[PDB]
Amino acid sequence: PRAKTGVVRRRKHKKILKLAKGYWGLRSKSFRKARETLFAAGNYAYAHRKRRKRDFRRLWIVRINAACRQHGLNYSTFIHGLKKAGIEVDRKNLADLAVREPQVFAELVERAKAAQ
Amino acid sequence: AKHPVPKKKTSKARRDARRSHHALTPPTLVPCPECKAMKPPHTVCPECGYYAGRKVLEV
Amino acid sequence: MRHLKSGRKLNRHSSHRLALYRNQAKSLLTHGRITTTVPKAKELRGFVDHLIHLAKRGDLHARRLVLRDLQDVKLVRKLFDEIAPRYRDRQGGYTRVLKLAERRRGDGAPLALVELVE
Amino acid sequence: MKRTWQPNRRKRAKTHGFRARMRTPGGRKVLKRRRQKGRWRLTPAVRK
Amino acid sequence: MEAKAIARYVRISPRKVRLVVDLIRGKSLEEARNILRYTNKRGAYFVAKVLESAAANAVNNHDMLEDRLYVKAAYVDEGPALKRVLPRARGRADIIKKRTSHITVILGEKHG
RNA sequence: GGAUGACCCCAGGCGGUAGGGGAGCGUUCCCGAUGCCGAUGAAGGCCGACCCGCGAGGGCGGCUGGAGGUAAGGGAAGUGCGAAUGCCGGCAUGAGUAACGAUAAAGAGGGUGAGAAUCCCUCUCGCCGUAAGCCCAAGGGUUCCUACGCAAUGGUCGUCAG
RNA sequence: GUGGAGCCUGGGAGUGAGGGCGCGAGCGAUAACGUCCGCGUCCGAGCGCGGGAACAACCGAGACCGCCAGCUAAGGCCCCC
RNA sequence: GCUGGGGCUAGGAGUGAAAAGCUAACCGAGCCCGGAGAUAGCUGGUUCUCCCCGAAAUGACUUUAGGGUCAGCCUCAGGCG
RNA sequence: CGUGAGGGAAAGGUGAAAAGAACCCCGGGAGGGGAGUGAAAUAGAGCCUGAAACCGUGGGCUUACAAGCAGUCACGGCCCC
RNA sequence: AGAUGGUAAGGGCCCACGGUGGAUGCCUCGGCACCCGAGCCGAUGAAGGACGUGGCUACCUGCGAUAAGCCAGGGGG
Ligand SMILES: [Mg+2]
Ligand SMILES: [Mg+2]
Ligand SMILES: [Mg+2]
Ligand SMILES: [Mg+2]
Ligand SMILES: [Mg+2]
Ligand SMILES: [Mg+2]
Ligand SMILES: [Mg+2]
Ligand SMILES: [Mg+2]
Ligand SMILES: [Mg+2]
Ligand SMILES: [Mg+2]
Ligand SMILES: [Mg+2]
Ligand SMILES: [Mg+2]
Ligand SMILES: [Mg+2]
Ligand SMILES: [Mg+2]
Ligand SMILES: [Mg+2]
Ligand SMILES: [Mg+2]
Ligand SMILES: [Mg+2]
Ligand SMILES: [Mg+2]
Ligand SMILES: [Mg+2]
Ligand SMILES: [Mg+2]
Ligand SMILES: [Mg+2]
Ligand SMILES: [Mg+2]
Ligand SMILES: [Mg+2]
Ligand SMILES: [Mg+2]
Ligand SMILES: [Mg+2]
Ligand SMILES: [Mg+2]
Ligand SMILES: [Mg+2]
Ligand SMILES: [Mg+2]
Ligand SMILES: [Mg+2]
Ligand SMILES: [Mg+2]
Ligand SMILES: [Mg+2]
Ligand SMILES: [Mg+2]
Ligand SMILES: [Mg+2]
Ligand SMILES: [Mg+2]
Ligand SMILES: [Mg+2]
Ligand SMILES: [Mg+2]
Ligand SMILES: [Mg+2]
Ligand SMILES: [Mg+2]
Ligand SMILES: [Mg+2]
Ligand SMILES: [Mg+2]
Ligand SMILES: [Mg+2]
Ligand SMILES: [Mg+2]
Ligand SMILES: [Mg+2]
Ligand SMILES: [Mg+2]
Ligand SMILES: [Mg+2]
Ligand SMILES: [Mg+2]
Ligand SMILES: [Mg+2]
Ligand SMILES: [Mg+2]
Ligand SMILES: [Mg+2]
Ligand SMILES: [Mg+2]
Ligand SMILES: [Mg+2]
Ligand SMILES: [Mg+2]
Ligand SMILES: [Mg+2]
Ligand SMILES: [Mg+2]
Ligand SMILES: [Mg+2]
Ligand SMILES: [Mg+2]
Ligand SMILES: [Mg+2]
Ligand SMILES: [Mg+2]
Ligand SMILES: [Mg+2]
Ligand SMILES: [Mg+2]
Ligand SMILES: [Mg+2]
Ligand SMILES: [Mg+2]
Ligand SMILES: [Mg+2]
Ligand SMILES: [Mg+2]
Ligand SMILES: [Mg+2]
Ligand SMILES: [Mg+2]
Ligand SMILES: [Mg+2]
Ligand SMILES: [Mg+2]
Ligand SMILES: [Mg+2]
Ligand SMILES: [Mg+2]
Ligand SMILES: [Mg+2]
Ligand SMILES: [Mg+2]
Ligand SMILES: [Mg+2]
Ligand SMILES: [Mg+2]
Ligand SMILES: [Mg+2]
Ligand SMILES: [Mg+2]
Ligand SMILES: [Mg+2]
Ligand SMILES: [Mg+2]
Ligand SMILES: [Mg+2]
Ligand SMILES: [Mg+2]
Ligand SMILES: [Mg+2]
Ligand SMILES: [Mg+2]
Ligand SMILES: [Mg+2]
Ligand SMILES: [Mg+2]
Ligand SMILES: [Mg+2]
Ligand SMILES: [Mg+2]
Ligand SMILES: [Mg+2]
Ligand SMILES: [Mg+2]
Ligand SMILES: [Mg+2]
Ligand SMILES: [Mg+2]
Ligand SMILES: [Mg+2]
Ligand SMILES: [Mg+2]
Ligand SMILES: [Mg+2]
Ligand SMILES: [Mg+2]
Ligand SMILES: [Mg+2]
Ligand SMILES: [Mg+2]
Ligand SMILES: [Mg+2]
Ligand SMILES: [Mg+2]
Ligand SMILES: [Mg+2]
Ligand SMILES: [Mg+2]
Ligand SMILES: [Mg+2]
Ligand SMILES: [Mg+2]
Ligand SMILES: [Mg+2]
Ligand SMILES: [Mg+2]
Ligand SMILES: [Mg+2]
Ligand SMILES: [Mg+2]
Ligand SMILES: [Mg+2]
Ligand SMILES: [Mg+2]
Ligand SMILES: [Mg+2]
Ligand SMILES: [Mg+2]
Ligand SMILES: [Mg+2]
Ligand SMILES: [Mg+2]
Ligand SMILES: [Mg+2]
Ligand SMILES: [Mg+2]
Ligand SMILES: [Mg+2]
Ligand SMILES: [Mg+2]
Ligand SMILES: [Mg+2]
Ligand SMILES: [Mg+2]
Ligand SMILES: [Mg+2]
Ligand SMILES: [Mg+2]
Ligand SMILES: [Mg+2]
Ligand SMILES: [Mg+2]
Ligand SMILES: [Mg+2]
Ligand SMILES: [Mg+2]
Ligand SMILES: [Mg+2]
Ligand SMILES: [Mg+2]
Ligand SMILES: [Mg+2]
Ligand SMILES: [Mg+2]
Ligand SMILES: [Mg+2]
Ligand SMILES: [Mg+2]
Ligand SMILES: [Mg+2]
Ligand SMILES: [Mg+2]
Ligand SMILES: [Mg+2]
Ligand SMILES: [Mg+2]
Ligand SMILES: [Mg+2]
Ligand SMILES: [Mg+2]
Ligand SMILES: [Mg+2]
Ligand SMILES: [Mg+2]
Ligand SMILES: [Mg+2]
Ligand SMILES: [Mg+2]
Ligand SMILES: [Mg+2]
Ligand SMILES: [Mg+2]
Ligand SMILES: [Mg+2]
Ligand SMILES: [Mg+2]
Ligand SMILES: [Mg+2]
Ligand SMILES: [Mg+2]
Ligand SMILES: [Mg+2]
Ligand SMILES: [Mg+2]
Ligand SMILES: [Mg+2]
Ligand SMILES: [Mg+2]
Ligand SMILES: [Mg+2]
Ligand SMILES: [Mg+2]
Ligand SMILES: [Mg+2]
Ligand SMILES: [Mg+2]
Ligand SMILES: [Mg+2]
Ligand SMILES: [Mg+2]
Ligand SMILES: [Mg+2]
Ligand SMILES: [Mg+2]
Ligand SMILES: [Mg+2]
Ligand SMILES: [Mg+2]
Ligand SMILES: [Mg+2]
Ligand SMILES: [Mg+2]
Ligand SMILES: [Mg+2]
Ligand SMILES: [Mg+2]
Ligand SMILES: [Mg+2]
Ligand SMILES: [Mg+2]
Ligand SMILES: [Mg+2]
Ligand SMILES: [Mg+2]
Ligand SMILES: [Mg+2]
Ligand SMILES: [Mg+2]
Ligand SMILES: [Mg+2]
Ligand SMILES: [Mg+2]
Ligand SMILES: [Mg+2]
Ligand SMILES: [Mg+2]
Ligand SMILES: [Mg+2]
Ligand SMILES: [Mg+2]
Ligand SMILES: [Mg+2]
Ligand SMILES: [Mg+2]
Ligand SMILES: [Mg+2]
Ligand SMILES: [Mg+2]
Ligand SMILES: [Mg+2]
Ligand SMILES: [Mg+2]
Ligand SMILES: [Mg+2]
Ligand SMILES: [Mg+2]
Ligand SMILES: [Mg+2]
Ligand SMILES: [Mg+2]
Ligand SMILES: [Mg+2]
Ligand SMILES: [Mg+2]
Ligand SMILES: [Mg+2]
Ligand SMILES: [Mg+2]
Ligand SMILES: [Mg+2]
Ligand SMILES: [Mg+2]
Ligand SMILES: [Mg+2]
Ligand SMILES: [Mg+2]
Ligand SMILES: [Mg+2]
Ligand SMILES: [Mg+2]
Ligand SMILES: [Mg+2]
Ligand SMILES: [Mg+2]
Ligand SMILES: [Mg+2]
Ligand SMILES: [Mg+2]
Ligand SMILES: [Mg+2]
Ligand SMILES: [Mg+2]
Ligand SMILES: [Mg+2]
Ligand SMILES: [Mg+2]
Ligand SMILES: [Mg+2]
Ligand SMILES: [Mg+2]
Ligand SMILES: [Mg+2]
Ligand SMILES: [Mg+2]
Ligand SMILES: [Mg+2]
Ligand SMILES: [Mg+2]
Ligand SMILES: [Mg+2]
Ligand SMILES: [Mg+2]
Ligand SMILES: [Mg+2]
Ligand SMILES: [Mg+2]
Ligand SMILES: [Mg+2]
Ligand SMILES: [Mg+2]
Ligand SMILES: [Mg+2]
Ligand SMILES: [Mg+2]
Ligand SMILES: [Mg+2]
Ligand SMILES: [Mg+2]
Ligand SMILES: [Mg+2]
Ligand SMILES: [Mg+2]
Ligand SMILES: [Mg+2]
Ligand SMILES: [Mg+2]
Ligand SMILES: [Mg+2]
Ligand SMILES: [Mg+2]
Ligand SMILES: [Mg+2]
Ligand SMILES: [Zn+2]
Repeated sequence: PRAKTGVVRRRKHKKILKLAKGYWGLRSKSFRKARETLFAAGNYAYAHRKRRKRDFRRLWIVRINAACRQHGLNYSTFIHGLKKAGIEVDRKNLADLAVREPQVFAELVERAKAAQ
Repeated sequence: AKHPVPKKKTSKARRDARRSHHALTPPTLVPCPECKAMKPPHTVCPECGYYAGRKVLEV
Repeated sequence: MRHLKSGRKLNRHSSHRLALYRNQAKSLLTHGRITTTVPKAKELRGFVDHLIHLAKRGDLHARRLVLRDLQDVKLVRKLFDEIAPRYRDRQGGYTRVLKLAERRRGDGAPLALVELVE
Repeated sequence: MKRTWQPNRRKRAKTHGFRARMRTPGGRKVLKRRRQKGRWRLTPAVRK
Repeated sequence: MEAKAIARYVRISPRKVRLVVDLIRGKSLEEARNILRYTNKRGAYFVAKVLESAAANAVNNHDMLEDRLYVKAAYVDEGPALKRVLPRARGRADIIKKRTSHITVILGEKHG
């Protein structure tokens, strides 16, 4: 029996191109160029899936810092105080507190200052 | 010469950008005051044959 | 450059260009009205006007002058005897040019009529 | 310039012609070969 | 109600006719007519016919009034190309593509 | 642990080129098939943000299509392509660009016709004239002459034409 | 010392152009991103991640997948950051 | 001297006032078909997926040095413990 | 294609049935629009299915102080569900 | 003094719908392989052709100036 390509390859190319929707020029229109693009994309996702955790933590730290200097201390000092006080609310919530619940954040600054 | 050549295929975007100046300008026309038909100005009206008020031409 | 130069070249060398105006003159003077391209038309005016002015003179000299371009005694007789008198009082402007409204199909050339005046 | 095909009817027939092919063991093999292939012409067309 | 005409296999190259078509898209049947008449292009001849026939269709088949017709849509499509040989120097042969247009004019009625 | 592959718990390993090994997906075909799915719609095609699978894939749904397809479990191979200045074809880019093939040359009037710079006629102009005229022989093979045509051929047009 | 240790018999290989760096020599000129050996390392194959402005082999560290959680390494904490 | 027509000489052969010129638009050995799928230690190319391990670029010999044979290093199975 | 020996292609499919579209309309014609046939006509002869590159028309979002292997991660605006 | 919007000559992504093109599936008047059967023709002019041959006939097929065919036997309806 002879097993010609037949239907199979077209189906694989369709798979790829559908993933390449939205891409520029031949990157969304040509299987070859699409595939190349998609490799790049895949590694970027992985790498950026990682840096997202970095990208946010850096943001929180910048925000907490700003709210700290409003009460007359810096981020480094603040965090040491919390450590000394045994407060373990993370920087995700610390920032949300720093914006939405400034009184509560103020109290945390008190505790921090006392723990030094 | 040494036979210059396109280095890369021009993209659909770039060839069409080049043609952003390629549209035809419509013919400028005015009514012929005799027969009200539309014709280019400063030409003898090809419908009634009048120009400058008089019959000039057998149409 | 072309600073203050008078005379179209009409994409012809010296002798062809000369021949061109002459043949036009023969045809204008013959049929009273011809159709050409606008540029030849505008350029034909003065060439013919001059010839009509000489006809307005009438002398043997001016006849022999016109013959240099027109070359046809009968055509010139028509020029001197029938044409020139119509212009006895007219001071130049023995010709007019009016542009037609449609171009040639095969090459898109804009057309004009050139006629002798009333 | 003078090119390579310089048509001559006598030259043609005398060189590739049917009788020329038959005179020689090789040419008869030519005819054999072209017939087995089913060629419509065993021999170059010519007019006289 | 709409009326369409199509000229298939017109022996002109699409990129060229389209230029002419672009002039009349969205125009009133009356303006389109005038435009085409004094457009200095080969394409104008072909377009005019498709436009004229579509106008005919509307009046004659679709109960639409001539004095209200306007070019609702118009477009040129590539038809099959006629491939021809163009002999070049040094024994090389090129291939000219004498191209083809499918010209479509679609008329609607400007009401009121 | 339970009874031996059911599943659960605890622990540890799990970057990877040449390469070794394991487990799977899908394609053509055969048994399964005198069967079963099928016009209340086969295969193929086009969508899907839904479901299953680590994945290759498998479903299901809608549109198309209009006559085929074949399960569980096995069998056999022309069995998976992105590259070979690969092969065949199709279509792009360069681009409305270079060019339209001797710089002997053209102009107007009048016909014809749906349509004319290009076909016919007239007049004017130019070129060849030991030729770019005439007559033979090779070679070509109906190209000759009329009528009727303009899709293609004609480097544009075409009413004309080898 | 229970380790993707080790030994024995077989099946399948691939490799037989390495390279940078550190240390010990020869060659060179106490030259070379030089050459040639020795021990080690890394790249090769970790052009995956952090630092070094950027940079295969320098420093930090061996990436099974996910997290808008925490602690560190080298390196940093005036603004870009 | 040039030129038409009719002829003859060819592939390791012709022909050459000699240039290895020419022998049907590439002649230090024509073209076609066959031997033929020559041979090519060279260059290129080698197509689904997941999981585990994971090298070498050294030694010896080699008309050998960009190829090999054996050894070293990788992998799998069984055995030992 | 080659003087020749010799080389040597491409090119299948309307429909069950021609019922292969009378007649009218625009047009020189080609082509199309109605009418008609058919279960079906984007099965209409340039005919089963009709993918892809490629070309175009319409709509949504977007772009004329901006730096790029064209992606990816985040947030926001707009359109749709 | 400050700040923020509607521009699109044209371009980009997405959706729809077409054009071009002829992949895919289905189909087969064709081929392929094995097996079996069968196996020479020609001067009584072969093989293979050329030119002809129809009321109207380009090509193919058939046939040979008795020319898509003439005579006779058999089949068939
Ligand atoms: Mg296959
Ligand atoms: Mg294949
Ligand atoms: Mg896509
Ligand atoms: Mg996008
Ligand atoms: Mg792109
Ligand atoms: Mg990837
Ligand atoms: Mg991650
Ligand atoms: Mg996180
Ligand atoms: Mg982290
Ligand atoms: Mg701490
Ligand atoms: Mg903390
Ligand atoms: Mg608030
Ligand atoms: Mg030069
Ligand atoms: Mg280009
Ligand atoms: Mg490209
Ligand atoms: Mg490009
Ligand atoms: Mg460009
Ligand atoms: Mg575009
Ligand atoms: Mg451009
Ligand atoms: Mg007036
Ligand atoms: Mg000058
Ligand atoms: Mg002046
Ligand atoms: Mg001037
Ligand atoms: Mg002036
Ligand atoms: Mg002058
Ligand atoms: Mg001027
Ligand atoms: Mg010039
Ligand atoms: Mg010039
Ligand atoms: Mg010029
Ligand atoms: Mg000239
Ligand atoms: Mg002169
Ligand atoms: Mg007259
Ligand atoms: Mg003067
Ligand atoms: Mg003079
Ligand atoms: Mg004169
Ligand atoms: Mg004018
Ligand atoms: Mg004008
Ligand atoms: Mg023309
Ligand atoms: Mg000579
Ligand atoms: Mg030739
Ligand atoms: Mg000769
Ligand atoms: Mg002869
Ligand atoms: Mg001879
Ligand atoms: Mg002979
Ligand atoms: Mg014999
Ligand atoms: Mg012979
Ligand atoms: Mg034959
Ligand atoms: Mg022969
Ligand atoms: Mg013969
Ligand atoms: Mg145009
Ligand atoms: Mg456009
Ligand atoms: Mg015009
Ligand atoms: Mg115009
Ligand atoms: Mg009408
Ligand atoms: Mg040329
Ligand atoms: Mg040539
Ligand atoms: Mg090309
Ligand atoms: Mg072309
Ligand atoms: Mg075309
Ligand atoms: Mg685990
Ligand atoms: Mg492991
Ligand atoms: Mg691994
Ligand atoms: Mg294994
Ligand atoms: Mg498959
Ligand atoms: Mg299947
Ligand atoms: Mg049933
Ligand atoms: Mg259905
Ligand atoms: Mg249906
Ligand atoms: Mg199938
Ligand atoms: Mg999926
Ligand atoms: Mg699927
Ligand atoms: Mg489905
Ligand atoms: Mg389906
Ligand atoms: Mg059936
Ligand atoms: Mg199936
Ligand atoms: Mg079985
Ligand atoms: Mg199976
Ligand atoms: Mg096999
Ligand atoms: Mg194969
Ligand atoms: Mg590959
Ligand atoms: Mg390829
Ligand atoms: Mg190339
Ligand atoms: Mg190749
Ligand atoms: Mg190609
Ligand atoms: Mg092109
Ligand atoms: Mg231009
Ligand atoms: Mg250019
Ligand atoms: Mg230019
Ligand atoms: Mg030019
Ligand atoms: Mg020419
Ligand atoms: Mg040329
Ligand atoms: Mg010329
Ligand atoms: Mg010229
Ligand atoms: Mg001269
Ligand atoms: Mg000229
Ligand atoms: Mg006329
Ligand atoms: Mg008339
Ligand atoms: Mg003409
Ligand atoms: Mg014409
Ligand atoms: Mg004329
Ligand atoms: Mg001409
Ligand atoms: Mg001419
Ligand atoms: Mg005259
Ligand atoms: Mg001379
Ligand atoms: Mg003489
Ligand atoms: Mg002479
Ligand atoms: Mg003669
Ligand atoms: Mg003769
Ligand atoms: Mg000939
Ligand atoms: Mg003929
Ligand atoms: Mg007669
Ligand atoms: Mg024609
Ligand atoms: Mg024509
Ligand atoms: Mg025509
Ligand atoms: Mg015809
Ligand atoms: Mg033409
Ligand atoms: Mg030509
Ligand atoms: Mg006619
Ligand atoms: Mg005629
Ligand atoms: Mg003739
Ligand atoms: Mg131990
Ligand atoms: Mg190990
Ligand atoms: Mg080990
Ligand atoms: Mg061992
Ligand atoms: Mg072993
Ligand atoms: Mg093996
Ligand atoms: Mg090796
Ligand atoms: Mg070696
Ligand atoms: Mg080396
Ligand atoms: Mg070495
Ligand atoms: Mg070494
Ligand atoms: Mg070495
Ligand atoms: Mg090493
Ligand atoms: Mg050192
Ligand atoms: Mg040290
Ligand atoms: Mg020293
Ligand atoms: Mg070194
Ligand atoms: Mg050194
Ligand atoms: Mg050294
Ligand atoms: Mg070295
Ligand atoms: Mg070492
Ligand atoms: Mg080392
Ligand atoms: Mg390597
Ligand atoms: Mg490594
Ligand atoms: Mg390592
Ligand atoms: Mg690294
Ligand atoms: Mg790099
Ligand atoms: Mg990096
Ligand atoms: Mg790094
Ligand atoms: Mg770095
Ligand atoms: Mg480096
Ligand atoms: Mg690990
Ligand atoms: Mg780990
Ligand atoms: Mg910390
Ligand atoms: Mg530190
Ligand atoms: Mg410091
Ligand atoms: Mg900072
Ligand atoms: Mg820094
Ligand atoms: Mg002689
Ligand atoms: Mg002779
Ligand atoms: Mg001779
Ligand atoms: Mg001879
Ligand atoms: Mg030889
Ligand atoms: Mg030989
Ligand atoms: Mg010899
Ligand atoms: Mg000699
Ligand atoms: Mg030859
Ligand atoms: Mg030669
Ligand atoms: Mg040789
Ligand atoms: Mg030769
Ligand atoms: Mg042979
Ligand atoms: Mg052999
Ligand atoms: Mg061979
Ligand atoms: Mg070979
Ligand atoms: Mg050998
Ligand atoms: Mg490992
Ligand atoms: Mg070595
Ligand atoms: Mg070694
Ligand atoms: Mg060597
Ligand atoms: Mg070797
Ligand atoms: Mg070996
Ligand atoms: Mg070994
Ligand atoms: Mg070992
Ligand atoms: Mg073992
Ligand atoms: Mg063990
Ligand atoms: Mg030939
Ligand atoms: Mg020939
Ligand atoms: Mg021939
Ligand atoms: Mg077909
Ligand atoms: Mg059927
Ligand atoms: Mg049928
Ligand atoms: Mg009509
Ligand atoms: Mg009519
Ligand atoms: Mg006609
Ligand atoms: Mg019709
Ligand atoms: Mg119709
Ligand atoms: Mg019906
Ligand atoms: Mg019905
Ligand atoms: Mg039904
Ligand atoms: Mg219907
Ligand atoms: Mg229809
Ligand atoms: Mg359909
Ligand atoms: Mg259908
Ligand atoms: Mg069917
Ligand atoms: Mg179709
Ligand atoms: Mg189609
Ligand atoms: Mg399509
Ligand atoms: Mg659009
Ligand atoms: Mg600025
Ligand atoms: Mg802006
Ligand atoms: Mg930008
Ligand atoms: Mg830029
Ligand atoms: Mg960049
Ligand atoms: Mg970005
Ligand atoms: Mg952020
Ligand atoms: Mg302001
Ligand atoms: Mg905007
Ligand atoms: Mg825009
Ligand atoms: Mg626009
Ligand atoms: Mg479509
Ligand atoms: Mg088609
Ligand atoms: Mg099948
Ligand atoms: Mg069969
Ligand atoms: Mg005998
Ligand atoms: Mg016979
Ligand atoms: Mg026959
Ligand atoms: Mg009987
Ligand atoms: Zn008027």
